[PDB]
Amino acid sequence: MVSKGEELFTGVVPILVELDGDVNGHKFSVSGEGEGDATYGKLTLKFICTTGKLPVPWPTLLTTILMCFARYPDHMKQHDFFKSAMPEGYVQERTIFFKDDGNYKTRAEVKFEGDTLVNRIELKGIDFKEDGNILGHKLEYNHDSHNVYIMADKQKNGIKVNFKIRHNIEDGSVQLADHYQQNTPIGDGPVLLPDNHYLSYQSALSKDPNEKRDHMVLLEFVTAAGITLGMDELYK
Repeated sequence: MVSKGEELFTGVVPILVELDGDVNGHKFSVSGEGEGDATYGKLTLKFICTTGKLPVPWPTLLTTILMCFARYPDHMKQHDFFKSAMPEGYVQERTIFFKDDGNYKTRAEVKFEGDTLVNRIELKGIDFKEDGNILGHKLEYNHDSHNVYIMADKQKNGIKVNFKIRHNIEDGSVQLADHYQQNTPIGDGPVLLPDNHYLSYQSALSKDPNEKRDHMVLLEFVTAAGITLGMDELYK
């Protein structure tokens, strides 16, 4: 018996992910599994495209396929909406706009199913260019660090999250992916509505040398941080 959602995260927690996607009419499914440890801010995951070849590059789906595993420092624990919503979970919705290309729209439920944290997702991608960086597979197999900005959404009893991912293209250029995100509790009980803050993300993408299916091995590190007010030198 636990009083607060955060109590469910003192140790290692198994994770399952299941994603059904449809990008420019190309349908696919991805199944993932691994574990997360919020005391360390770590998630380790392996994803398989169970339907065959993935029609888009793995890094484009990375953000879509569990912010509840963030390490929030002691002095910020009152701002952890994600764990507070557990075990009932939250809905996580995004639109992702790839600059000069198509967009993904996603809806996910992240909740406990028995002892396991499960992220179930639907994704629809439309308006992609056949010879663009996404359908043309021109992205590098990496995903650089990014700080994602979170503000409370009082009326929805949830949060809004905006950030812009800079995907690396093989020719040295960047493909921008503007993310607009919202999270709302599934349950009706009180959740923590956070002051504005960041989650700092890192991602490391690899391959399993014994795996012949289309797949991605993913390690994430995520830690919460506060904000500093930037000042132009003029004002210092």
